[PDB]
Amino acid sequence: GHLPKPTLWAEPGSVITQGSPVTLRCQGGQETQEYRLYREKKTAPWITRIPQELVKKGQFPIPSITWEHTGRYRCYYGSDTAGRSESSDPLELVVTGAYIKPTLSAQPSPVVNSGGNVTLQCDSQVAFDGFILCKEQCLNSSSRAIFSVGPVSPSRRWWYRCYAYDSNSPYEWSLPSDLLELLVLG
Repeated sequence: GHLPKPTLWAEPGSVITQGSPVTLRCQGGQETQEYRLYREKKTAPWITRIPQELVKKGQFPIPSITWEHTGRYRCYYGSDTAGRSESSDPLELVVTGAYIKPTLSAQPSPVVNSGGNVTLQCDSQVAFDGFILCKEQCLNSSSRAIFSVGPVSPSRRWWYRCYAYDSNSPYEWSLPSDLLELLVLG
């Protein structure tokens, strides 16, 4: 048989502010209907609540996301009996807004030359053991983290936001830092 691995994504995205809606989506074959979504390590009861009418379209909506929804998800279609596809690449569903927002700055500055590298610093008013830098994807880093980005170029937009988080609950992030725009001389 041949049941290609499905694509899994979230709308509007995988990083959602607490209380906002998000819909996880799975795309298998053109006629696929037997979609299955699941969370790694801990079962997600909210999935069992999804109407079959939506499941068949690969739609798994969360009207108002909460801390309980966060986690690593994967989807596949079919069954052991009828035959199933491999599981999709993982999607890390994260909720933001759990902590005060950090500040993001560029060193030496936000204005750099094409081809140059810049250091981005995420500073928090209090201690956190983890920081995230997302390009508006994201990457992981006692109240500040340093990230290196580049080579930068004028042909692309360089917008960033950073977050602070606690390693004991890695899928819940702080409020996002203000957006930082790098200006590339070019």
